[PDB]
Amino acid sequence: TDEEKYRDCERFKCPCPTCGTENIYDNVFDGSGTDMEPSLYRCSNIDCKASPLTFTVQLSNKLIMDIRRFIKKYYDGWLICEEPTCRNRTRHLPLQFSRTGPLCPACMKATLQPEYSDKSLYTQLCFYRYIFDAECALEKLTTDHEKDKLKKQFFTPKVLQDYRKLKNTAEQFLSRSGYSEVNLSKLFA
Amino acid sequence: YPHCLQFYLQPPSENISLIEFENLAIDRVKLLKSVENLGVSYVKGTEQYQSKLESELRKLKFSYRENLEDEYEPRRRDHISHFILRLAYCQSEELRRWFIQQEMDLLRFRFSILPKDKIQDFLKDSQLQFEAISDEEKTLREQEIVASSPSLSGLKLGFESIYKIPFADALDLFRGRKVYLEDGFAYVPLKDIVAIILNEFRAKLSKALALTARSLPAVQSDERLQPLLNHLSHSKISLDQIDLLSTKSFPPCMRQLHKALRENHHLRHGGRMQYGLFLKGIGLTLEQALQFWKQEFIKGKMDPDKFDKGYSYNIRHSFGKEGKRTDYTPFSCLKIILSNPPSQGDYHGCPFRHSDPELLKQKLQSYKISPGGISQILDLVKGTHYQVACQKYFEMIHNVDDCGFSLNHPNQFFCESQRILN
Amino acid sequence: SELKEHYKIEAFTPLLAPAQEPVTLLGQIGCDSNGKLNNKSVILEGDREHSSGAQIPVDLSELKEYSLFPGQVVIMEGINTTGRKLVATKLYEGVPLPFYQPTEEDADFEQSMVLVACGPYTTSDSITYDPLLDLIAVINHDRPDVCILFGPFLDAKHEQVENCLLTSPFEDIFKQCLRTIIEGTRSSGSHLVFVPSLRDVHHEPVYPQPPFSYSDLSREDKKQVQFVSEPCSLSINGVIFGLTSTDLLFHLGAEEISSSSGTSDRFSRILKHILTQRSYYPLYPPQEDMAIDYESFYVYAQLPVTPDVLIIPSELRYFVKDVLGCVCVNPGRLTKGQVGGTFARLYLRRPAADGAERQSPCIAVQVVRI
DNA sequence: ATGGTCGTGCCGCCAATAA
Ligand code: SF4
Ligand SMILES: [Mg+2]
Ligand SMILES: [Zn+2]
Ligand SMILES: [Zn+2]
Repeated sequence: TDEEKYRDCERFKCPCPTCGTENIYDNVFDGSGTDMEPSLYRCSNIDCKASPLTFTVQLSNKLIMDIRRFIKKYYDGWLICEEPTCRNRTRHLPLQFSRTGPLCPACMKATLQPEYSDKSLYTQLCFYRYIFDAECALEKLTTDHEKDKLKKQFFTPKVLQDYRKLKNTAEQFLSRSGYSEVNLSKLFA
Repeated sequence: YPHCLQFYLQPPSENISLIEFENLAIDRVKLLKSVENLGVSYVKGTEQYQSKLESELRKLKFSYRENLEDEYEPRRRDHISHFILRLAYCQSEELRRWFIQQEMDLLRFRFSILPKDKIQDFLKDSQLQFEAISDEEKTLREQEIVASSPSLSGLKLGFESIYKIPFADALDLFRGRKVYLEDGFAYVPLKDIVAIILNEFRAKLSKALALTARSLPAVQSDERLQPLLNHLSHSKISLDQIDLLSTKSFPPCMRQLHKALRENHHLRHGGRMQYGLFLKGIGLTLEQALQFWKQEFIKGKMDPDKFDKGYSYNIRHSFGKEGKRTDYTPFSCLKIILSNPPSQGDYHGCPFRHSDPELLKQKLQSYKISPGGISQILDLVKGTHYQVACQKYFEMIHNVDDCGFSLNHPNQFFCESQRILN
Repeated sequence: SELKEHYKIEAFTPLLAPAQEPVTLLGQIGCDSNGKLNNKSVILEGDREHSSGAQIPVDLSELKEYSLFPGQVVIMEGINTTGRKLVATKLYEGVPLPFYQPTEEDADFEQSMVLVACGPYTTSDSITYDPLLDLIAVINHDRPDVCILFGPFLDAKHEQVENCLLTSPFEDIFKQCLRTIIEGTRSSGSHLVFVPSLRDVHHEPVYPQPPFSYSDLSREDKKQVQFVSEPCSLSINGVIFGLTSTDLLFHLGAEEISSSSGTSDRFSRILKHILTQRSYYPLYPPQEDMAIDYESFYVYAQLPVTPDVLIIPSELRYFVKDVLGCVCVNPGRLTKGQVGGTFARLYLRRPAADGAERQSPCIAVQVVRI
């Protein structure tokens, strides 16, 4: 499920441009039932009357820094020993390879594993894409009446445009650079 | 280039998205499955067979008659689909024959629809080295060919062209003295060339399938392709609703066992005994029990002989049809709690006892259990009060204040649940 | 293999093969820990064809002259008796690739100017971009021929960048930064070559970095504005300029050892090592914070020919020096915190083809502070 | 028409106790 897939993902944090209170974006909407309102509608601070939806520039900018931090962390290349007793962490990649993969230089019988697997990076990117994807957030509702009620009350064409702007900010990174591309030549030849 | 029929060689080199990767496999599986239905329910010559098969080929965007130039997309679709499906149906010997038979049938259909005159270029485009004869040559050898003809009635040498082939490639024909041989060259009617084309395609297809299977461990290393290589053959009381009961009436232990059987297509001995005896308890007989177990084990890519000589004896003995002929009572909940503790690779036992709270919490969560009920169940488990916790689970999933009974047997659980549900 | 053919070495030896007689080893220099490399901790990691990716420590006591950094591919002559340590006897000098061969068409051209500026284009506490403004003014007054602008146009270490206090997206900040130069250099009419830097926060953080994407270019602008990836080798009037935005001097000299320190030129030896390893970034492993994708590193980070002029900005002192018959220019940053930096201007013409072989087309270089 | 100890391949048989 979506909840269990994104459990290990780091939640997106962004200070409010007006009051400075840290906000929480873990899903498109917050709450349940009648009070299921978009997370970008109002600030987390009660006294704050500024709409975070207005500050789309700051949200996208902070998303930019967060994604850059994540991709640099992945390209750092940190490896960890699988053996609980060794726990060897090295930045230099040894050329001594076993059947499973790299061989630890401290202990001679173990396989080094990447600290940040590609699956984790792709899951984090998908979580960032999903938290601002209202198109799939509206079709998830089992009732069309509630979907229309929520669409006509807050999801104005400008609001939908801002949400699509965030989704396209994610999709610029998710579009060409990837992981979902499978080379048939390497698979067969 | 004749993209409407093609001997599948020269594997492609393009790259595609994974969504299209799965869509191509599922579409090819659907088409090849429907070829089975068309070939079984009908006969190979009716117009309805041709109409239905070509309509379905049109529906799934696949190549057909060559009279309309640029259908490059269906060509690419079929080319990628065959090679992507080669990886899956090459594992078990019960699936290789299924693949080959229906692919040969599809190629026969595609061959029968070539209009009349683009066949010659195709024969050269598939590395076959065949030839035709002009009208004067046909008239020169007319009597010789009709004399050399098979039991085909009549001397009338119709408009069907006569093909010229190296003799070694016509082994199935000149062995029976049914063709004409001259200067080391065989002359054949157009009707019989289909047999040799399919026979020569079959050997290459089988060789390609074999050479892919042994170099397929290298491809399992990819973690994104595991679902595809293993789930292309996946998917009073009757068989066609038990899954529903798994969500509705079963206790968490037996529901866990059913989920394990559905997913892993196998179970260890303790789970086998426990689930089988409970499944007898609900009311199944021997025939459908054997049906259920064999259906659940064949999906594990094992042939029926292994199941029949391995597990059928134990399954029959469970009901009391061999040995002393003793019929057994389903396990009491106390022995489930206390006897035969589970280990790694095993899924049997009582979840409320053997499973740690750090896993029992999400076990309750995945079953739409309210957080207050979750906390109460955790408190009861910490107090070693298991039966009342299972009763509370029953009340919460049944939306009643009190169940009205004391639980000591999962069969009692199921009977009480079905008392109100039905 | 290239060094084996150059030095006429008969064959190589595996690292793990013992040998009493002196033997030649092929491998890569590296360190045995995560700390700073020292002469005691130098190890050689062999090739997979010969040594099957083995590693052995080396002893530099019996070596007269050496200069080693991690990631350098050399041929090491020495003794390995016990099979676990190699003692040096002689270290082979790197052989640079031959210079580009000029064509007859390239010798018919006239005087050419190459102005070079490197980021940042603003002071470390303000966003007025005044260094960019007077750089554009200098460009307009100079009337040069080529204008090569390196990053970071939007520095990833500028304090307002990471505090997300701005009111405009860095994507749009890119457009106003572009149109600044675009409408500032229309009267000059000089060609503009914008090369990105790894510190460009708004762009994709991959080394090598793709050329910038920009669509708001008029027909006149497209004839004057050219987008080139980073790094790249661009031929300007028949002269191969090596354009790179990475502080390769700080990449290399910060983690390199040497045998002589009294009278030796540092920047020259790092430049020679860069020119002899036939790659844009020989360093392996790199430092903590810079992302490289190795798949395209083999196909987009090598020397086709030895470039005639190297443009290598650095945080260190500006310097223009002739190493291995090649003029390497380091104008540094245009702005250095709260104190101004430097830019450069170069003359280039093609002299007569005949002569004493080597003849530097770029006779004159001048680095001037903005 | 010497003793015992060890492993490998074929078969059949068993547990269970509410309501
Ligand atoms: S208490 Fe008994 S019936 Fe309930 S889950 Fe545990 S074993 Fe099953
Ligand atoms: Mg068994
Ligand atoms: Zn606020
Ligand atoms: Zn280890």
